[PDB]
Amino acid sequence: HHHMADKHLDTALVNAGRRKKYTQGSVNSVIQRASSLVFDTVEAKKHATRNRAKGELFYGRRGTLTHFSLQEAMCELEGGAGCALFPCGAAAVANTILAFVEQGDHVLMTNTAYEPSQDFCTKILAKLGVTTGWFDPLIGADIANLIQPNTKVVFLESPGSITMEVHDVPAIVAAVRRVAPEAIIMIDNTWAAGVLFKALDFGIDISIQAATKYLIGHSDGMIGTAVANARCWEQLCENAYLMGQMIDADTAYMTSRGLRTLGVRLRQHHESSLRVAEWLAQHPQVARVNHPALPGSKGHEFWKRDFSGSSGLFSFVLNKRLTDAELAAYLDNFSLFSMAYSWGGFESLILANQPEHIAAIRPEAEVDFSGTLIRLHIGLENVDDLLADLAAGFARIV
Amino acid sequence: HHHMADKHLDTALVNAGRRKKYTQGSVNSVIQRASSLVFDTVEAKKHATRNRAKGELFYGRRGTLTHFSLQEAMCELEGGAGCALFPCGAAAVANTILAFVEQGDHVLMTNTAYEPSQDFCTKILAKLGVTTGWFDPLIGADIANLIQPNTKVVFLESPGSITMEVHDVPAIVAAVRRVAPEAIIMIDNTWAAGVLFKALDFGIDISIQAATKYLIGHSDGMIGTAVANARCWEQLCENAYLMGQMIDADTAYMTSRGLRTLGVRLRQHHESSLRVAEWLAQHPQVARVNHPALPGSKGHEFWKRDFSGSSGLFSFVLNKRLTDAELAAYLDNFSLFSMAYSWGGFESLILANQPEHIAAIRPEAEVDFSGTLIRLHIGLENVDDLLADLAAGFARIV
Amino acid sequence: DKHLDTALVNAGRRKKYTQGSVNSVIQRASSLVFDTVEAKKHATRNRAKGELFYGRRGTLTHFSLQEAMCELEGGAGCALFPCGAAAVANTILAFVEQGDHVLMTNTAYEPSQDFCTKILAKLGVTTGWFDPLIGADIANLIQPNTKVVFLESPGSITMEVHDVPAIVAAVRRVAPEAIIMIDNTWAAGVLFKALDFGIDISIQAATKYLIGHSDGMIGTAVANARCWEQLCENAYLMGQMIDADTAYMTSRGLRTLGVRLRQHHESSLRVAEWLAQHPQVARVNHPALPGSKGHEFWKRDFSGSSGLFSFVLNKRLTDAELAAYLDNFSLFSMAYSWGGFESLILANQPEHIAAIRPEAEVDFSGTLIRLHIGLENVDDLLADLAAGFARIV
Amino acid sequence: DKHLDTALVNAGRRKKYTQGSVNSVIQRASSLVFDTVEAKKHATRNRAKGELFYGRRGTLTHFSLQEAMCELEGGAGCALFPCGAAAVANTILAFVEQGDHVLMTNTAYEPSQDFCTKILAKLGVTTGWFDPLIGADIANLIQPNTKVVFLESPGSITMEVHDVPAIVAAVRRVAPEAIIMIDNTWAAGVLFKALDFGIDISIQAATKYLIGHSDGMIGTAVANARCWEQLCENAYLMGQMIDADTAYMTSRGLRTLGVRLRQHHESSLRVAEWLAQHPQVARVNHPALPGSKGHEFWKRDFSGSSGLFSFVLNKRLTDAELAAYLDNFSLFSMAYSWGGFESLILANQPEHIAAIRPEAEVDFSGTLIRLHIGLENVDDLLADLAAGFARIV
Ligand SMILES: *Cc1c(COP(=O)(O)O)cnc(C)c1O
Ligand SMILES: *Cc1c(COP(=O)(O)O)cnc(C)c1O
Ligand SMILES: *Cc1c(COP(=O)(O)O)cnc(C)c1O
Ligand SMILES: *Cc1c(COP(=O)(O)O)cnc(C)c1O
Ligand SMILES: [Cl-]
Ligand SMILES: [Cl-]
Ligand SMILES: [Cl-]
Ligand SMILES: [Cl-]
Ligand SMILES: [Cl-]
Ligand SMILES: [Cl-]
Ligand SMILES: [Cl-]
Ligand SMILES: [Cl-]
Ligand SMILES: [Mg+2]
Ligand SMILES: [Mg+2]
Ligand SMILES: [Mg+2]
Ligand SMILES: [Mg+2]
Repeated sequence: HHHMADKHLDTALVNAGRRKKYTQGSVNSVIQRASSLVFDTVEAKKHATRNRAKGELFYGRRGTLTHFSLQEAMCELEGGAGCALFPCGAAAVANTILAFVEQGDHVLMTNTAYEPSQDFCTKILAKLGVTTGWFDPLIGADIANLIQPNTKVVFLESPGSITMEVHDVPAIVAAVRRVAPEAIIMIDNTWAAGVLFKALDFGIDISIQAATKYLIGHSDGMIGTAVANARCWEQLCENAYLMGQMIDADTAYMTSRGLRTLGVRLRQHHESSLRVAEWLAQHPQVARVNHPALPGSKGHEFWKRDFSGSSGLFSFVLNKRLTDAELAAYLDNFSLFSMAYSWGGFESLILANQPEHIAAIRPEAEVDFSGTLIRLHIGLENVDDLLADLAAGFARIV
Repeated sequence: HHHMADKHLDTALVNAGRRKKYTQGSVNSVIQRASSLVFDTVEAKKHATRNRAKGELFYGRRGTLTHFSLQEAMCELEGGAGCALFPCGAAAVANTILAFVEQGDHVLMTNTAYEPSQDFCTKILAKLGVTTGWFDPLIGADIANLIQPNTKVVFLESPGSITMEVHDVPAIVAAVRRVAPEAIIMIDNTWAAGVLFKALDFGIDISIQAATKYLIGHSDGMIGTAVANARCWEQLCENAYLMGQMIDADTAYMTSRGLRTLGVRLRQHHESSLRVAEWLAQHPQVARVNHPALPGSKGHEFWKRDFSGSSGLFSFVLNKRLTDAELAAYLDNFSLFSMAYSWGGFESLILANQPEHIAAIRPEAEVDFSGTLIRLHIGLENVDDLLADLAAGFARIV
Repeated sequence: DKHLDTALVNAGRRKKYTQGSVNSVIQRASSLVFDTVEAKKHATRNRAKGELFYGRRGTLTHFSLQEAMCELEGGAGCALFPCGAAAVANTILAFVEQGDHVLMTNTAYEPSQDFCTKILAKLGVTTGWFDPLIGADIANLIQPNTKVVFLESPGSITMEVHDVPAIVAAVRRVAPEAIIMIDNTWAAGVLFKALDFGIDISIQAATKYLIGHSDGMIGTAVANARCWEQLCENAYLMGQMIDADTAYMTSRGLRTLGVRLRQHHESSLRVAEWLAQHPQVARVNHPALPGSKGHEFWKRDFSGSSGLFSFVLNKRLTDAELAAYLDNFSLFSMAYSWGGFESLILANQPEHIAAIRPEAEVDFSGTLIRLHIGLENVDDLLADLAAGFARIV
Repeated sequence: DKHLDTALVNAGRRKKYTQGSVNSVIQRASSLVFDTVEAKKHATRNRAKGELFYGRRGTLTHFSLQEAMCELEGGAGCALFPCGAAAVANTILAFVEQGDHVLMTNTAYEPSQDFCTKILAKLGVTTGWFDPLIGADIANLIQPNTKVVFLESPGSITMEVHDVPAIVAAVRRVAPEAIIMIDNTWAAGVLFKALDFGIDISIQAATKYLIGHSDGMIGTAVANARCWEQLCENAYLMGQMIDADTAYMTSRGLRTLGVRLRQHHESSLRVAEWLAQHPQVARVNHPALPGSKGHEFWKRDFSGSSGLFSFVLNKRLTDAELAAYLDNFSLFSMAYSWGGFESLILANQPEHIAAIRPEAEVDFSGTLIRLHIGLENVDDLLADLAAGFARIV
């Protein structure tokens, strides 16, 4: 809930979810693959039915021991009453929002939300009678003026996608609660991996992650999670279940397994990405660095107050708009950074966007820069090698 | 499309989807686990973007080589233009219907639809402005009188869940097309495993399966599929994608692998379940047998005309309503049949329902029986042992 | 057994291992955690008796497979290995010492021979060979230092079926303490009940029919009570184990082994009968085909056939003819291994067979074609074979 | 190397194996399909050189791991095994024949000793032992038939660090053709660059730090150019391989090996320093701790430490005291193995150590506690240890 992580977080990451009933003697939970779950007697079936959302084996779509172990781990780490599981982050966002809306409702979403989240609202929700309005990520307490009589969901994403703006969550939450005390406040907390920003301790109701990113941590598994408080858990659980949302047991196991190294990984991503950001900030070919941990970045003071650390994803703006030829010369010839979507793994990644491309995914807003934007994921490689790779890139476009 | 399977179906099941680009030298496709997919150059990224729904590697949520292989296999076997993948059958049903509706639309669903499919309509669609009407499975050509000006989707399930009624699909499709030529006709084709009833050859637009059942075939993996014709594919693909629907690469691999034994498995399930059904039909403690392949069962003549075989799931009605004590004595003491939900695996399963329980999931209808209903899945055990197990059960309740 | 299909579906599936699912859980582990010193003492005492102790001894997943294999093949224990070749090499090694002698059928799988001639020989263990139809005359080849008699029925590639009752009885008359072993992969351990015939250890490349899908490798060795502890402890000293996931997939393969084998039998016998009438075929080696070597023993001693067999062409094909033949099949694929759902094809020149037939000569001079008959439509497979014949006629 | 972290992230990741993903594909196979006779001939010629041929030689997934291991440990080839004990047993077996002699450190992992005394001995291969600090004096133990010198640094349990340069130089003076091998598991193959010191083969239980999560078992042996072909072919004749999925998980473990090891080093040295000041501790065996046996060689020859070490209590605990101590830890768990994210604890009575110290005597009489220091908060681990001390004070 503040700038210092729990003195026990690393111990919690190692131990979360690892109860004997799930591990059965191994260090990690067993992998129980199942659709059918067998009842020995009618009485056992009746008991399982009553407890089918409470961790008694009932049916594979409700979960096996492997899912229960992960759910317990996520609830412990994010401080929630329940954790719903999904095939990926985009499914978690879409189905968590859908669980709390109906015809006539209004959603208020940050204009820096991940593009698939925006597209779910404009292309799916709208045709189902749910409207979406937008807010600047630094709106703070002034979000109160945007809350409508039918506003049901306020959707935060801090830091923002691509441009990395950090919300003032305490100011936003206080303003929402003044006007609409029972609104459902949700956050896409993927960048913090759910642990660098303790969303539920700030009065957010549901913390959603693309567990694909830092929880899996190796670029090889896709999964979404949504951890809800006690007020919102049953509605989330049952409405996600009605949409058939689940993850396979093996990916659940790999997510639990990813948690165990999340501390050592995040500490490296923080150290390395802050070093790269500080270097870029001094570079003559860089106009702006968007890194939550870097002084001067948008919302940095809220990151410093409200987060316990940084991950490895950030962006910067070049001192000019690259031509198509320069973009190819720059991006095609990196040695260590690879061009790909996603982030959160062990490898460093790079992508580029022109300002007007970002403006097109900033609803009701324009961008305040004119140079080409570069988004970096800083992996686990030696930082001096990453710096040399970036320096060679600068020399190709100077 | 008729009573004789393709003389090449077993060869197709062995070979479907197994192209060198996916197998890379092994018999089976490779398992490619990925969120990030790497582009060597800007030009490669642009090409992948253009082809991101056409089998070029782009992003893990669109698929890896493993998904592409399964999609090709399903399109070949079910005769479709594309195959969308989902975390389970219930997600396939919910998201395929959702892909084709918006506020003000009407869905017309068989009253024997799988209960989660009904619950999606009444508990999710209704609050989003989409209404649902119901029809008796033997309505045939008279469904024309139920089509409303706003009817957009007609949802079939043949045989029906639990009670096993077989639709007259040719009569239903012809009537729908007379009134509403551009309606979206969908079927839950899980019982036929997509191959015993060639839905798209009958003018159905989308064939949905709980691939969990016979395609996986071993009770240990959950996955949904939806194979669409060319008219409906792009809308299904893009709207499922906006809801984040996908399956993990490993389950995709296991589904492809399940296809390879689907022929030998189904032939055994057919032989054994028909033998058990014929025996039950002669039994003094049995009032009715609901097996599509058994003469006298509801819609049997449509099964014989339109299907190329049977799977192993069916039900029967006892000569009396069991008391709770009798239900326990019966179900708790089977040696080979196990009590569990799901079906389609190698093991035989048993469940029971009282008539009023079934009536509660027959919208706008009553049931026409008063005895306890028993649903059997006939697995791969020796049929004479299964018969002995059923006979011992009868002796416990006589 | 009128109950084999029921046994295949249920073998190894006990609540201790399944924990509510149909299949065993997959327990991945090196470390296995003891709650207390008392618990560790109990696990130590029972570390080879199915109590969790250490990943190399097994997890719940391995125990479930071991129980399944012991039930199906009628043994006291089942050792697990990374592949069939490891099972053969380490099972033999477990029972020999310097100065011992091994008697092995000359139709044994080539890697099994190479283990004997290239590993055992440098460790002071000699190997002699016998014709697969030797029957009771094997007693004349038994030496005072012969410790192991190694059978393989049907034989590799050429498919000769031993007279196991005659061999066993002769061995027991002369060297009752000998360890009799069989590579029982072709029968999947279930079409020939090796331990019921007085064989001590039944070894399989579970890679083949038990896995059943060409996508996993694993060896098994099921031993009677007399030989189990020596097999288990010596294999363990060599570090032999299989991973938990492959153990799970082997248990899972058992569940369809009946339906698969019945189709392999039906389809392969049809193909063999057709080949046996074909003008371009010189000989068919199928145990289930009347006239094949040892067929009378197959009919008496086996409960069915699998899908692997071979035939001899009318000529020793040149490289050019072999390419025209093999390169252009549509359904049969060129690969090693067998036992899966796909049909496969492999050629062996008769001279290369002679080279893996120690102290024997082959009685054929044409190219030998080994077929694995998979789950494709049999008429399509026959058409593929016919098109191949037309490319070489 | 100032580039080790970059190498760990990138090793083995070539487009041929990754096919567009970040990690290698998982190719599960026994059968590998040849399109043509020409293709099969090329695969046969190159069946040990990274062309797809047969599942036992490897698939793309194995090849990627093999390239990663060869890059990281600087070798010509890497053989893969079902576990570390199989790697040790089969790597030694690959280079000995009847009449040969093995010289092994008396601090070797107990299964490695048992392989020598219970397997090799019955095959005509003898084994002698040496103290881990023998240094150049090992030349006096080398016999005309000594074929293998087997090192393990730090030693198992007691953590003594060899003077590898002195041992190697002495061996090369007297028996230049000898095969020098090391079990390099504690260093994860990367904190001690064995092949750069003139050792021929670096063996690991990749189960430990390479997998890194206590959930998979695998052995590796990386050989120089002189020894690779003999290791590769003899291991293959014993059927030694690992499954493709475990190979994938080992490659995947490499990616976090740097961040993991740095934390294991930092945390374990802090714990060791605290124990070294503690009134209830008699001795601390941590290579990175000044005063530990061979520490000067660790400081000179290693680039860091992992998280496994041990200490000796002031007394030989009774069963009752040992239960009060071990049963009630909250974070350290009782288990065998190590190298994962969890902290583990294991006790050894000094007499049981003497029994696995051939031709030596232990110089301590208290109970030895071996700790694996995992990724938990170090202050929590210290508190857990302190509570344990209070239960036995
Ligand atoms: C990547 C991303 C997602 C989407 O998750 P997927 O697993 O790729 O579907 C959701 N939220 C944020 C912030 C993301 O960066
Ligand atoms: C089982 C069932 C489903 C649901 O599939 P899941 O994989 O269990 O989510 C859908 N349709 C039918 C006909 C079913 O029987
Ligand atoms: C295939 C084969 C083996 C070896 O099996 P692998 O797992 O491939 O090493 C052993 N015995 C027989 C009869 C075989 O055909
Ligand atoms: C653990 C151990 C081994 C054996 O590894 P396994 O994979 O468990 O068989 C080998 N060497 C050392 C040093 C070990 O600690
Ligand atoms: Cl409100
Ligand atoms: Cl992205
Ligand atoms: Cl219309
Ligand atoms: Cl069900
Ligand atoms: Cl072969
Ligand atoms: Cl060939
Ligand atoms: Cl250990
Ligand atoms: Cl202990
Ligand atoms: Mg805009
Ligand atoms: Mg009703
Ligand atoms: Mg010969
Ligand atoms: Mg001693």
